[PDB]
Amino acid sequence: QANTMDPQLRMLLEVTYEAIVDGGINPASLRGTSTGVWVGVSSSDASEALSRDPETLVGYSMIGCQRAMMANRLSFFFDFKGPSITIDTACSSSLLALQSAYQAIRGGECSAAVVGGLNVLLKPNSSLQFMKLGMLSQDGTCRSFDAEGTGYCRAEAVVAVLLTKKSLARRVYATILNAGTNTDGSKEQGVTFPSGDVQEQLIRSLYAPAGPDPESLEYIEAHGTGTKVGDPQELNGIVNALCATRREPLLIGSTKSNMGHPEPASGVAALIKVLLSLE
Amino acid sequence: SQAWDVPSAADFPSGSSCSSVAVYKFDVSPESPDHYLVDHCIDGRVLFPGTGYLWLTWKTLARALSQNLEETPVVFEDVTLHQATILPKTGTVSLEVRLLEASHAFEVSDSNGSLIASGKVYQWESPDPKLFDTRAAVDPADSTAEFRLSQGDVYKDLRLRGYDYGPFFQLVLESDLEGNRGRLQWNDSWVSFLDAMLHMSILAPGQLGLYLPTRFTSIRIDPVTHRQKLYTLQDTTQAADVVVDRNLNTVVAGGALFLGAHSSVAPRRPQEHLKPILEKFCFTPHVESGCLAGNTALLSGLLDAPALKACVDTALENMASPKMKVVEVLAGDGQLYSRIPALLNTQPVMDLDYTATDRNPQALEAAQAKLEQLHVTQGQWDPANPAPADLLVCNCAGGFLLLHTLDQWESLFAGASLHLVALKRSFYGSVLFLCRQQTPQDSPVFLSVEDTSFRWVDSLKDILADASSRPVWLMAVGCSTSGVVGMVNCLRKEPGGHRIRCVLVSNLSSTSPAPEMHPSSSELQKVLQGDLVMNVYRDGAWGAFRHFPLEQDRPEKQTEHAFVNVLSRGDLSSIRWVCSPLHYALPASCQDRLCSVYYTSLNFRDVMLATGKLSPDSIPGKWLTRDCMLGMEFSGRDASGRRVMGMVPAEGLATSVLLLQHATWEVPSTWTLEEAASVPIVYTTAYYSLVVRGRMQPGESVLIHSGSGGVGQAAIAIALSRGCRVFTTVGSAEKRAYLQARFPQLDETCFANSRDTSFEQHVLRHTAGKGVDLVLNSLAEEKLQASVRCLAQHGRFLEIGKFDLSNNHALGMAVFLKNVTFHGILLDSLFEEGGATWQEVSELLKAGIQEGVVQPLKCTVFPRTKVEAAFRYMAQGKHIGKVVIQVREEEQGPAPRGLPPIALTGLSKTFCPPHKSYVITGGLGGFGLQLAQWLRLRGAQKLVLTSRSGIRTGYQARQVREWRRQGVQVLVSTSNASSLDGARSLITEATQLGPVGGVFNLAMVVSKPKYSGTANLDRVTREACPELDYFVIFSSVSCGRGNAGQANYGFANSAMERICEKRRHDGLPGLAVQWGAIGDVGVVLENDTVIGGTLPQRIASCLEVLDLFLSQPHPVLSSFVLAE
Amino acid sequence: NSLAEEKLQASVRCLAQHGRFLEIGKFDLSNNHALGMAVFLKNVTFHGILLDSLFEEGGATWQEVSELLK
Amino acid sequence: ETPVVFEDVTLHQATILPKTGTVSLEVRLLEASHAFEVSDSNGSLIASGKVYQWESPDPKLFDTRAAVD
Repeated sequence: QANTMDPQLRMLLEVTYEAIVDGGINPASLRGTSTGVWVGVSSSDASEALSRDPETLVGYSMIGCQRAMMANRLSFFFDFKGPSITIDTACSSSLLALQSAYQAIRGGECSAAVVGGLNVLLKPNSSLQFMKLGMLSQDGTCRSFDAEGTGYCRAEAVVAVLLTKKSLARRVYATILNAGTNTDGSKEQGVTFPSGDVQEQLIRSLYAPAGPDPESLEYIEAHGTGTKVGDPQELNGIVNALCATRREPLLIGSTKSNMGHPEPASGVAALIKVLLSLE
Repeated sequence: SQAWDVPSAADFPSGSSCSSVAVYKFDVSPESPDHYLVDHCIDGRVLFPGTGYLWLTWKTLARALSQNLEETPVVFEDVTLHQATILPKTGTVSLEVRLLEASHAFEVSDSNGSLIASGKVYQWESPDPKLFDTRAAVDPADSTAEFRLSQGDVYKDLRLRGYDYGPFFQLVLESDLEGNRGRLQWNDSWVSFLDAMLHMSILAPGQLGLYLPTRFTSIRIDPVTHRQKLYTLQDTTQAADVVVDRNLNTVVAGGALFLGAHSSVAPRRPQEHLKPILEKFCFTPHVESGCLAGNTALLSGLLDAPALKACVDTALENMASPKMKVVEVLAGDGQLYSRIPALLNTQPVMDLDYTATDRNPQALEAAQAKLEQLHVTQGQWDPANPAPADLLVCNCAGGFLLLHTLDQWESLFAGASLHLVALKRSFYGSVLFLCRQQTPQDSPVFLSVEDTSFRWVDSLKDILADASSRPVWLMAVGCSTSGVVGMVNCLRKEPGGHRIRCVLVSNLSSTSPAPEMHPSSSELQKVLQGDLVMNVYRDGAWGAFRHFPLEQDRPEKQTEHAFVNVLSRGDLSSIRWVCSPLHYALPASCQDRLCSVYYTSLNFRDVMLATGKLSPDSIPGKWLTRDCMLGMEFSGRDASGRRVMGMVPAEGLATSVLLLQHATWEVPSTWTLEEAASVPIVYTTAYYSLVVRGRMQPGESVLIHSGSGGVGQAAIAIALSRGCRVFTTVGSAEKRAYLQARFPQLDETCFANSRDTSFEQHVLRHTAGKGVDLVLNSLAEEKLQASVRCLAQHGRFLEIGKFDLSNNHALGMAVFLKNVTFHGILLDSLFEEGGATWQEVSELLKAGIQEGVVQPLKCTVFPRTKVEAAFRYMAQGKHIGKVVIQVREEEQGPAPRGLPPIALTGLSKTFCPPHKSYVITGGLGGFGLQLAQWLRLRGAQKLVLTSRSGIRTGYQARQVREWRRQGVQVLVSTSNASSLDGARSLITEATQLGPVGGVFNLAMVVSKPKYSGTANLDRVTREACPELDYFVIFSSVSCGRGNAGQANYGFANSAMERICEKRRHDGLPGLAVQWGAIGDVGVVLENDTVIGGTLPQRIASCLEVLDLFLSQPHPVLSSFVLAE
Repeated sequence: NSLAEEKLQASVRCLAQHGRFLEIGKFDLSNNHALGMAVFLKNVTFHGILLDSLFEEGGATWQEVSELLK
Repeated sequence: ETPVVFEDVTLHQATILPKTGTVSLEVRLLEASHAFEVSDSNGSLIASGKVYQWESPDPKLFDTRAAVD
């Protein structure tokens, strides 16, 4: 029943253990909790692979591949009796999972959560679709910000973080001050077009009058895809919202340049780069 | 630790839908559901069932059909299997099946895109159940007698031939002796059921050797009727009836019937990790002086020839347990750490603690690369005494001490209270000293053992209560055949007598003038002081019985008679001079036809066979042994002194040869015996082809390929004589040359190429697109296909070459509208079987010769030595005419009536004169029956097999029943040899069939079959067997190193081992063989076990080991295989 | 033989060694069907037979055929 | 890039394109047998033979010479 498990889920079950104990908590202390699990997953490739040969491939591969299991089976083994959920929003996802959990904790529901992001690149057909939409970089690289930006360069990762209420954390990397999401309305320029005018809005909703002082920002981690169209749209609306202030406000950067756009994992993969450096 | 299944690159869709290609991946590790496949073991490899490809393909069909297997009654046609697949113990192998749904074709590829299998498959639309009818001759009132073959009897005879079928595949339950009827077990697996059907086909009587499938012509399965045909035994298991009809070549079983399932020979691949240990069993004195002095040949300071082990041995069985802690001082220089870890590892009951200690850490450095592999505990030590304990060894170049320097020595041992156990004095001043330092003795018990009654046995079973009677000594003064030596080895390590210090003393004077055996006096103590476990005495030397390795050289002989045959199909480094069966005997009957060779010539087949490009399956004639099969042309002189030239169905490459009336001709006063030795095959082949079969008439046109060649030149000559248009093709510029010179009537229009298809063009030009009248093809694939096209209307295709035929290639059936006729031409098919048609061919030679038409071809002449080379030369098409081997400088000028003096280095192979009779007691026994078979093959016509009840098994009935149909004279006897009156009855029984030349004692139950029988037969054989060639007896290493629970089996054996050494001394044949575990059908299986720290010798190995032994000097020899 | 496909194929199999296949029928020939080239090891010989090919080409071979009738 | 070779190709029926609508033709390829075969929508036999990559493409084959003016 293991050889018919999607490797994401395999190494998810490991990292989220590696993660809980990372924060000085013995996993077992959480057994039976109202603790929950949110997973940002966009690509379940392994799932289709073991679903073709209708004499070869067995029936319990689906207990090990069906997207819902990316969380349901993490909830299962750790005994987390709180919300178990997978979200798909393309590249966003994992970050929006981390948003979704924070909110659940914030308002009662949970005392802690598993936020996970997963993306594994198995079928080439996937990339082939991307390339035909031009978003893949032939150069094979993420020129974060630079002008030589063709497209992005897909990369994989399983990442997970443990949220919790402070009155329960044996270790704190950082505190979440705010988070929210919106959705690029209907742009005239097509669906793939990043609306910086909308991203600009989202960044305001969470600062100035309704949250922290735009002046306290030391560093902002960008999506930083490396799109000839994306990059500018984003960084523009950034300053167009965060910059009525002195000094060299936000030193900016992208992990996606270091390693590649981990797609739906992107959000939490990035967070990790951040927390890592902070320490 | 464990790494898991990562869906791969190539695992997701990569083109579009195709209800018509499938890849199947097969895992054979014990976990896999397809582990059942490991039971299709063959010759030691796990090969994917030929039958399996059919299953795969069949599955594949129903897939494409949206249906399941049980709904798709399938039909196959012309299926061919090309290579088979060798499943590795682990990992996966992939097999793809592709399906041409309109062509009905199919084809199976492997991961490497190789051709595995191909044919036609489709849904059978009108499945007629009357095809699988299982009806009989009539009512057989024949059960409780009958004789059938038991599931065991079957896969036994198979695993003999090479088929190591495992449990999941042993589905033949029962079977008619002839292999025509039976019962196959259902397994809920078609792969198995089908392959079992094949089993049955393979199971003809008299059919030998290893055979896989290769072609089916028309398989036809209908699972609908297969359900109905099936039934349930009382076993609760399932099965159905199977029938074989080799007149119709169809096998039918339940709901599947094969039609035309040809299979074919494969080569057995010796696995050289099962190479048995061959030791001799000479007596060895403790007083060997002047040793060596024969070695024509540092090498001089280092004396590792046999007499090292000679004492290491003595020392080794002189402790209770097969565990010996050995050590060695001064180790880095006098290097004993390289030898004895080999001398002990030789025996199958070793437990070695070796210690290599040198004064410095320095000399123990070339040893880290050695002591590592040898597993030797190293250290530091200097000859001044202090010791940081079974034997110690040392090279100066109450346990044991071996030493080696280069009288004064013998008093340096008197001081340390040592007794010189052994002394080996070399001719060059190299002497070996073994030393045992003795701990005071106890109550020395003494029991003699000469009395037939075995009274001493309740006497020795009493000496087992005695707590610690350290010296317990067995002996025998009477019987020169006491079997103590063997008895001992058995008790010397049986629980009760472990530390018993079981010693022995024996009297085996071999000549009548050689007495000297008196106890209680002087020498009783000389041998008690040495304390040696084993003390024997022959004509004056005090030594024990030692096992030395064998001298190894495949025994040669000085023969006037020998022939040559590749010792292994495919490789010419094992081409050798084989003793010819005329060297063993020549009955007046075959005798007038005898004839001595001066020249023998290679022909193409001699080559292609010694290669392995052409199977022995495509050779006409029915063959005893498909072995010796090389050589068909020769020249010399018959017993008339006369001067001849001729052909021979096989074994032509030889000193001497038996003519064939209808294919020997007189060689003309004007022809060197050399030139003569090239003519027969070639022109015979030419005329059979052009004249007799193609009916070539004058002024017709003919395309003769490779006129450069031998057959070519002849073909050309003949076609010129009836003056036709010649078109020859040729590989080399220089070959155009030769031909042009030799045949002057040739234009340049006559020549095209052969490296090529070009010749079709060339022949179509100067033919005016008309084509040629006859083509004499001996050419490849695309090239044959192209020769067919040079066919003029009404013309004839003469097909010599056999490659394309052999592979059932396809022929474009519309060439037949040109009113063409296509000729398959194998002169082999005539020739031996010397019919009218052949006599016609011969008289075209006779005539052709007397009209100059036929002429000698250029010869490239190799000496009788460089024979190998002669092959590689003809291998490379780099010749013009015949390649010939000279065996006798021909007799010169003035008319020489000769008498030849040929001495030849000929390797020994045992052969049976066909007038002699051979006797095997315990002859219907698993192993006996095989020696019976093996004897026959080596030519035996007269067998006397002995058993107690007579023939009781089906598998016994079968062998004997057949051998009689093959015309072997076989007498099953109920006579026992342990009674002189019975023994005389037996040897007499045999004498009726003809002079007794062989007596093999295999009967076993204890010391009446073995000892008393052996004894009697020795006598009777002496009295009245003046033509006895062999006298053999089967021992067992039970007598060797010893078995716990067979001290009675032990005595009896060692006994025969004496009477053999008797006959040897007396100039007679004699030979006891100490077998390890005997395999395929011995008392063991009735093959992966470990009895006595060994391995069951596969009888096949045994039989060829016997070859070797049967032609040896020494009386007693051991053969067993090592465990680990 | 003057017979269909599988049936011709099957007639080829009734060939004894050294035997001869007399091929009259033209269907299988006409469609360049395949012939199992290993029937030729039986030292068999295979005959394409169209009497048409002689007939008006009133050759020697044909005069022989006529005098077997006479 | 694929200098091809055919062998023994046979055409069996031919295909009658209708003034309108579409007709389908499938080609299947036995890569070890070098065989091939063309089916139509109705699973009928259209064409069959051998095809493969020509390894030593010898240009002297397409010489348009011969010496008769």
